[PDB]
Amino acid sequence: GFLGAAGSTMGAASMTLTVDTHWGIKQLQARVLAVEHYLRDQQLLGIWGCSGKLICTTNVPWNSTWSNKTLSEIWDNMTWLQWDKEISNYTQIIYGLLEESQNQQEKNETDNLTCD
Amino acid sequence: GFLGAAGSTMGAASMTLTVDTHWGIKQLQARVLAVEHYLRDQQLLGIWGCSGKLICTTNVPWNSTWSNKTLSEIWDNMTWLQWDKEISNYTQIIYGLLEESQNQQEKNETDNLTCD
Amino acid sequence: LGFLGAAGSTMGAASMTLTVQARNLLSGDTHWGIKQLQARVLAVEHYLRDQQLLGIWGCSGKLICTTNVPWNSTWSNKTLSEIWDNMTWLQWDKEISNYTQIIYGLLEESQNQQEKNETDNLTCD
Amino acid sequence: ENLWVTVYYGVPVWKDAETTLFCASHNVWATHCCVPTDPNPQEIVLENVTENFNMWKNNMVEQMHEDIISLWDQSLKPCVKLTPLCVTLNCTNATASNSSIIEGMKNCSFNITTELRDKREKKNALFYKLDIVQLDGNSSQYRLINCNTSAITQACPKVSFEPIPIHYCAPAGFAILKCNNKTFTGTGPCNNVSTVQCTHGIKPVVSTQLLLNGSLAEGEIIIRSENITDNGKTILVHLNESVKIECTRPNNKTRTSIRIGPGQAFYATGQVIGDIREAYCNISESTWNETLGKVVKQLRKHFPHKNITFQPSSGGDLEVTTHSFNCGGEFFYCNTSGLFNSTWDSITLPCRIKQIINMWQEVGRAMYAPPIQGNITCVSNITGLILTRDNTETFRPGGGDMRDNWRSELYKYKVVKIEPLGVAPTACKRRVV
Amino acid sequence: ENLWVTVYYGVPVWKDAETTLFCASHNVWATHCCVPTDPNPQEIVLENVTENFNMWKNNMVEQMHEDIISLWDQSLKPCVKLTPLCVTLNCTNATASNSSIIEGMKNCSFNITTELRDKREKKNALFYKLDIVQLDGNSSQYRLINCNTSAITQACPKVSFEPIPIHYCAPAGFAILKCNNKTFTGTGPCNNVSTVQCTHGIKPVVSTQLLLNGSLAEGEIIIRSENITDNGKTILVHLNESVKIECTRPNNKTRTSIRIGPGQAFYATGQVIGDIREAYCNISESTWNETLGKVVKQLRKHFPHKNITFQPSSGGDLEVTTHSFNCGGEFFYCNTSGLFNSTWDSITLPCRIKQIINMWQEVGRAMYAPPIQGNITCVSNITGLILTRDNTETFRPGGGDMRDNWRSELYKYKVVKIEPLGVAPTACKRRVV
Amino acid sequence: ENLWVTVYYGVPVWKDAETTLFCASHNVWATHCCVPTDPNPQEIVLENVTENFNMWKNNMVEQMHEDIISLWDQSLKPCVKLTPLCVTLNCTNATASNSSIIEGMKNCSFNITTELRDKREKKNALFYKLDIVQLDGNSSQYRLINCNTSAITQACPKVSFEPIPIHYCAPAGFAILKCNNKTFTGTGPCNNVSTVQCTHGIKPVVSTQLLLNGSLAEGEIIIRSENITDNGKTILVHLNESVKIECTRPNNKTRTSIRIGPGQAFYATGQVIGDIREAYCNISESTWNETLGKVVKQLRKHFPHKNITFQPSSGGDLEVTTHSFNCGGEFFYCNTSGLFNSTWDSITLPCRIKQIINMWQEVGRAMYAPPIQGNITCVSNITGLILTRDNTETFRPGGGDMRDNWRSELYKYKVVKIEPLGVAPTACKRRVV
Amino acid sequence: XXXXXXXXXXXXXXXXXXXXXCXXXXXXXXXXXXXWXXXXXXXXXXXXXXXXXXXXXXXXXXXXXXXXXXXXXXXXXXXXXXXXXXXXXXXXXCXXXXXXXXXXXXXXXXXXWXXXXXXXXXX
Amino acid sequence: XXXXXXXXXXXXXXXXXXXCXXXXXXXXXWXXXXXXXXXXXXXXXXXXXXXXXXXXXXXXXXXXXXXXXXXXXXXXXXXXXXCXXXXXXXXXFXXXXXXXX
Ligand SMILES: *[C@@H]1O[C@H](CO)[C@@H](O[C@@H]2O[C@H](CO)[C@@H](O[C@@H]3O[C@H](CO)[C@@H](O)[C@H](O)[C@H]3NC(C)=O)[C@H](O)[C@H]2NC(C)=O)[C@H](O)[C@H]1NC(C)=O
Ligand SMILES: *[C@@H]1O[C@H](CO)[C@@H](O[C@@H]2O[C@H](CO)[C@@H](O[C@@H]3O[C@H](CO)[C@@H](O)[C@H](O)[C@@H]3O)[C@H](O)[C@H]2NC(C)=O)[C@H](O)[C@H]1NC(C)=O
Ligand SMILES: *[C@@H]1O[C@H](CO)[C@@H](O)[C@H](O)[C@H]1NC(C)=O
Ligand SMILES: *[C@@H]1O[C@H](CO)[C@@H](O)[C@H](O)[C@H]1NC(C)=O
Ligand SMILES: *[C@@H]1O[C@H](CO)[C@@H](O)[C@H](O)[C@H]1NC(C)=O
Ligand SMILES: *[C@@H]1O[C@H](CO)[C@@H](O)[C@H](O)[C@H]1NC(C)=O
Ligand SMILES: *[C@@H]1O[C@H](CO)[C@@H](O)[C@H](O)[C@H]1NC(C)=O
Ligand SMILES: *[C@@H]1O[C@H](CO)[C@@H](O)[C@H](O)[C@H]1NC(C)=O
Repeated sequence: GFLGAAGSTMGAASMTLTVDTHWGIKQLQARVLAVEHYLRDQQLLGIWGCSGKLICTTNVPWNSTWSNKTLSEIWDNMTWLQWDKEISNYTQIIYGLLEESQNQQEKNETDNLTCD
Repeated sequence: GFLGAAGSTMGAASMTLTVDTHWGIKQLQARVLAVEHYLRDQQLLGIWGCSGKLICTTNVPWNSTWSNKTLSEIWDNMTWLQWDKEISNYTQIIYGLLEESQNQQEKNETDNLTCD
Repeated sequence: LGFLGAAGSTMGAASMTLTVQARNLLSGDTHWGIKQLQARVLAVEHYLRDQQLLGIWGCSGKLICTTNVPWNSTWSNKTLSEIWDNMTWLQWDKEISNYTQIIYGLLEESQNQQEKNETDNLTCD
Repeated sequence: ENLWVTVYYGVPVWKDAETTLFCASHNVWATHCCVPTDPNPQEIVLENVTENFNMWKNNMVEQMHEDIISLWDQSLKPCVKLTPLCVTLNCTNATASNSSIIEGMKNCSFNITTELRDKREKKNALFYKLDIVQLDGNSSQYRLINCNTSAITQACPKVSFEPIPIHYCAPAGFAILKCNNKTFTGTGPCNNVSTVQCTHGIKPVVSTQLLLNGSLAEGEIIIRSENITDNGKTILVHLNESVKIECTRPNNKTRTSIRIGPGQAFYATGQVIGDIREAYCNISESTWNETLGKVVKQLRKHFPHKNITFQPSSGGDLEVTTHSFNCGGEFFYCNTSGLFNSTWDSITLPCRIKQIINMWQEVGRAMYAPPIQGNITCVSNITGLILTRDNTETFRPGGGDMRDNWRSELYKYKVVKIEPLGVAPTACKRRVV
Repeated sequence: ENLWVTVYYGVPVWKDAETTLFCASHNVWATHCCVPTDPNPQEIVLENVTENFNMWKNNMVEQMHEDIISLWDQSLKPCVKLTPLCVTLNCTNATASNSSIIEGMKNCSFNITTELRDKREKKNALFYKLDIVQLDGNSSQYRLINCNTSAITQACPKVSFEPIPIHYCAPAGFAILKCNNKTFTGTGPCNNVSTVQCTHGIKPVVSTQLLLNGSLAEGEIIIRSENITDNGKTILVHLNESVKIECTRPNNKTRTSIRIGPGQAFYATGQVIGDIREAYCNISESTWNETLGKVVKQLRKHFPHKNITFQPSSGGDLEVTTHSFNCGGEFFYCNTSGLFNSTWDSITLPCRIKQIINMWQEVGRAMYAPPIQGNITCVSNITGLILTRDNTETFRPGGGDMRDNWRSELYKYKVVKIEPLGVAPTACKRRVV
Repeated sequence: ENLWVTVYYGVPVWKDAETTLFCASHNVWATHCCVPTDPNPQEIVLENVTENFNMWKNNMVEQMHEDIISLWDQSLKPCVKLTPLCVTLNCTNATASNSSIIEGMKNCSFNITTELRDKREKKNALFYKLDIVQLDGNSSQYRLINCNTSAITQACPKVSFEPIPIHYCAPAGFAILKCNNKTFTGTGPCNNVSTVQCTHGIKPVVSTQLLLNGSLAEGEIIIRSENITDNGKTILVHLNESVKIECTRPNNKTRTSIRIGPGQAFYATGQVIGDIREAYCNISESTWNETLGKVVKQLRKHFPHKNITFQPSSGGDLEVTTHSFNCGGEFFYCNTSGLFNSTWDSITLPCRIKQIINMWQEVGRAMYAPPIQGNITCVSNITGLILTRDNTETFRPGGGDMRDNWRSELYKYKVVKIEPLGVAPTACKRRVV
Repeated sequence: XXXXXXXXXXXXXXXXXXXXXCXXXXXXXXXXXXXWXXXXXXXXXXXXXXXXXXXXXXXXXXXXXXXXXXXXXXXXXXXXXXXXXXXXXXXXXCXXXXXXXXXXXXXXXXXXWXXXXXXXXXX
Repeated sequence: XXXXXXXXXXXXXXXXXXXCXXXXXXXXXWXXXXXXXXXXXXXXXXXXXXXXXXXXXXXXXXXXXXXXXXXXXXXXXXXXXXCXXXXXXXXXFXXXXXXXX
């Protein structure tokens, strides 16, 4: 269910993407933290132009240095846990590129040229 | 004018649809809960496919089980408050169905991804 | 380039840093604990108030959007080649500071009309 | 096939709810309930809306009670305790100005430490009989009342406790509904409902028998009760006309000071110059008699074709038998037995003063009210009674809960939660194909 | 070009994390942990998932330790602090029956200040020697073991400390992974991992040496050491059969209530009516002997030499040398030397009773356990032994601090954070219209 | 024309603001500022941005002041109370080795309650006479100076108050701007501005007339004032070169420990052996002369009149007229008159020691500084002076509100609120979409 | 088993010293606690004890005239009083009385009464 | 030491109880001189019913309070029930009931 297919390959696992004072302070910290995490993820999908989607594609190409593997092995012979570890050192690079692409698209949409 | 223009036809909604220690704990709880309530409604609208919308048309039909009244009885009454009470016991059915409908739409789109 | 990097750059040039500014709005023993929770809750409230304000005029989900509200010259009788070029956002904010919430009331009204005109009228189409 | 669901957001729907409301408005109330009010708040009217109000199930009164306790607790906490004064007291009925005996304000001597822990000396102070407990039969030795089994702390002389009007305001997501039916009882539906973000201001006035300084009823006298018939229920009487009550403590009091500990001191009563009556209250006869006749005209609609009698309360301690006033630390406990004596140009009620008070019935923490120098004159507007029942029926001006003093103004307000989501039938499917 | 970045949300990936767990659910337990748990909790098996667990580094244990202390202190805070009892005591011979001297008791008399500050009264109570220290020597003057360090808070007389199971629950965004390997043994990779939101429910039992009322091993006895080879670690032997233990205090303590202040009283033993033995516990002999034999059978797998010796605990405070536990509110310190004495119908162990308790050490605080009227019997499950190690190996019923009691139950759980976002290459570039 | 409104989010603009700042890293400062610092601080230069700074209206100093008072007060709460010491003292002349007269200290005998409510013990301790008040004329009876005022508490020996750099950090949604103009001089536009996440780290060093251990001016000596003409304000002179100051207490102090009450302990001076001059500070003469000369030359740019004279403080409270500081945990009050007597190898300042301190000028609390054993030396860096202006013109060491010693470090920082939303016109219209 | 004899200062003179003892069969003289329970005519008995501890306890009612006395080798509980008045008539009973011991840790229950005797000390 | 008395006045052939209220009472127990010249214990171990006490007997020592009750309802139950405790010194033995019922 919740983490169902966690040990399955990434391709297979795509099927589950659709799935008193001190006490007071701990409860407030837990609630505030949950909100902050929610908003950070929504903000990030928003800034990349993936708002409301589980599957989102972009205009950023995958770099040849980001594991240098083929799709026929990546999706079929690896799990998401393994994949996340395999490319973890490119996390910020990819996120930055996604933000740049989306911002450029938005700028193109309001150009004085075309648009009208 | 919160809850102003109460009563009249359902269509009366128009466009009115526009929105120290112990003390510190009470105030933090009040603010945090206001945020949580806001976000839960936004999450619920999101799961049903409503994002940035006041009004959404869905693919869930009415059951005679929920209401055997016609379209000339509902809306045309100068209220909604009693009506919401009349079908309050089906709220969770309609809401569950709205989620199922969106899940089917998401699945249909997922498997028929438009690619450049 | 960085948070407020290029703040002195032109209005146009600065549009390429919108993505940076947007990410620095959210964060990563007793009375003190309260001071910190209050600060965190308030930062969240500010974030959400701005998202609701942006959303109320139909711009949810975008850093840049347009509307149906015309630019009245009483607001700023300068052309695009004059403001987007030799002027910063800080200067501009001062230049039109008087219309704070004037523009927003207008944005809310135009969106209200846009939504009204899509409600019942030509709906289910 | 033509019946489909449409989702709507922001529809004016509300439900009964319980939440925390906040206050809006040199004294404690201003210090805590320091948030400003919206000037010229806009009230709106809900056309063709009927709603149910129930003043005896209205949790705002419970909230108000809790906040009052909370404020007094915070306010009294950082002040001088009187534990060091619970020593044997050597008392005689000596007077300061009376060539004879005043039968009160006894002169008590005792051995107390000073600013130094190794120095103890005899001090003198005067005390009210109501504050003093005899240690044995025919004994000259006494203790302070409420020392045995309980703590005594001085009221903070530095800050007042004034009945400033306070408005209660809704948090986001909530609204306060108000009943605008002038003859509404608080027992059912109201067919004229308005909505506000804040209630009108209510002065946190404390009384025990008679209701003071509230609003007046519009229209005729309104008799409100959870039941009316049941002898176990209080019937609040809300007058449409006020009656002036003028109370005084005519004597000139002075003070002395007993230092207790490194930076602390006790405010003690010293010499008193003046008359024999400690206190009394001025009530006019014509107004009182008319007021009761008016109350009776209305009681007769609940209790028709019978005679009624007003009698003095049945008993108990002062907090439930006399009319309590807060005119400063010189708290008044006035005898109204001569007021509630009738069957269906002015009078004076004798009144006593007490300094050690178990306010709110929190008997484990008594407050000592410091004396006030000079004389006191205070007036108030009576707005009602907390009168209780039991051919002929008897009406007794008995005591009641402190919450009974707030229900009388909060009865017209209700808190509801805004519930913006709902659905409605239409005849369309989603336009995504 | 091919190989485009695709963003996915809802990805089943987690990372190790430390967060605040919810305690969830007149008794102190659940006085604040008042949130009902899921009546139908689910468990999800993760196929093909192997995770690394380490009970010795489990943050859940550390967090529980803090919750236990915090609840305890909050519970004791709102009641009388026993400060007026730092007095010189007479503590004379406590006698009984046919001129017998009670070995563990003294009759202590003292001058108490009473609630009225000018009085002093001679009071007396019957006390245990374990709570008393000799002043000087060759003298009748005695003092309590406290005052030397700090004041003792009297346990609040209306609060029960009887343990209930508590289920810890992860906050949204977090999950708890559970290890289901029957022979997992403390640390390392665990296959057959399942996901839960809340733990199975652990009773906050605070005994030492012999763990009481825990979960039972399902398979073979598990040694569960951090490092079996290095003799500097606690060994938590988890038994798969429970040993029945019964504890008795065969006497009725009468009570005397000594007022010590303005609304406060100290409770102390009046007389003891019943047997002379302070307390005792007993374990069936065949059960114990076989159980110990089963444990050595497994120890021999780590220590493959036919000579295992069990000896009694090393010297030190009773809290570490004896079997300390809470029995009906009473505090027992039982001598287990009769159990741990061997080389490889019942056994009765004498028990001591103590009233001034320093739970979890802490040092700066102490609690006074009021005497309990009536006789006390407890029956409990011994579910695991705490051993320390000293070819010809010797083991003793030693132990660590209280964290070890919870390590023995929380060993199968780990907290992780869920990270739903991730990226991977695809064949499809974003379609832009 | 043909332009329409475009709404932008993420616009790099800001407004002046006041918000809550947080602090980043046995030491009280380290314990409180538990949040780690940025190991690699980033800075952004706001090329082509100018901004207005005003050090005298800078809300960061107020917050720093408040955080310090709060931490100080909190640190001292879980410590020994010395209120049991408000007893009569004998305070006779103390003898050190063969010195019968010690001007600064007396040998005070007293009656003190130990852990038991039993006969008090007679104890002796040495006290500085600056903290002792004589109870009457020609009398042997003495009291601690802060009794008959407020509670006196003892700092815990376990906690260090040694200043560590304190980094103030902005919360999300906020930023701190930093002025990089070497000659900014307190107020007005700064034409070279950069942003930081946190401040550089300011040590919270407490002093009066001379500022210690700050950062030196980047350029030449800077004289800062809210208003030069106005003689009612502090002039902060910020030096570009430091002056080395050596402070010593050349005596080996022997400490004792007196148990006070039920578990608490009072630290007191037993004996002092050494060079009974008690304390002094050593300042190079030529360094001071060069420093003064340079300050005056800069002063003359504000004050063109020749022969401006420097004088000693005019009088008043010790905390104002004398140079005070914490040296090794001890509190020094040094005489600076030798530094301010002109119109311009070493010199020394005689210096006194106190133990009871009304720090922050709040009389409601007083800290007793436990005595420190052995001898104390420290060397500090004089980095700026606090001066006030009063015929040519004259100046004296000034006083301050303990904000001045922090304004001198925070003058270059400003807090601003980020405002991401704004509008501008475009050539495009929403159209239909 | 420890049956005991009645005792009184039979034929004592009025306002004269008088004494009595209650021989106990099947008993140690030092049989743990022992006391007199000589309830006066129409009144409660005064406390006394002559326990195995070589006690000699008495109630304040005894003034300085009466005292408990050590039991005989015959295990005869004993007591005596100076100037016994004829007014002080009593049952002169002996007993394993309540409060005959400190009883810090009492068990079960016990009692004994020996037997009553006349004790008028008339003339 | 304190003492208090029942002062008889008990009902015959009815459930009834003797009572005391001595200020210094502690672990007080009852006995009654109902016959001959000795009191039989009614209670022992303070209020616990005495061994061989009437099955219908009960007691309620409660600081300065006591009772010796029985549902036995015997006719002419002239049991001179009385309270005793060591109390402050020596022992306090109240004569308590006289002719009871
Ligand atoms: C349902 O409740 C409503 C809210 O209380 C009532 O509406 C109020 O009526 C008042 C008059 O009865 C208005 O105030 C006064 O109106 C007169 C009109 O002639 C003016 O001259 C007065 O100057 C004005 N008073 C002041 C101080 O200005 C209230 O303003 C009005 N309130 C609102 C919110 O509309 C309804 O009358 C009531 N309906 C029934 C059946 O009782
Ligand atoms: C200004 O800065 C200087 C350092 O640059 C400060 O001097 C330092 O002061 C501390 C506390 O007095 C000294 O710490 C002590 O050291 C001894 C060992 O020598 C140790 O036994 C003590 O427990 C304690 O740790 C430190 O050594 C000393 N540094 C030097 C170089 O001497 C000075 O105190 C600061 N001035 C002000 C006003 O804050
Ligand atoms: C209330 O009824 C009147 C009847 O004339 C109507 O005009 C008004 O619009 C109604 N208002 C609402 C909210 O139903
Ligand atoms: C400042 O102005 C110069 C003018 O040549 C320009 O090159 C530079 O990019 C500007 N700075 C910023 C931040 O845009
Ligand atoms: C331009 O702005 C002014 C502002 O007062 C307004 O009066 C005027 O009508 C506006 N013109 C438009 C909207 O065309
Ligand atoms: C005190 O009595 C005098 C008598 O003339 C009166 O004028 C004054 O108002 C009284 N003051 C108070 C506070 O009662
Ligand atoms: C203080 O007085 C005591 C009196 O016994 C003496 O022993 C002690 O040495 C004196 N201390 C000093 C420093 O003079
Ligand atoms: C207590 O104070 C008296 C004052 O005369 C003095 O004689 C006595 O010695 C002191 N006792 C103690 C314990 O210091």
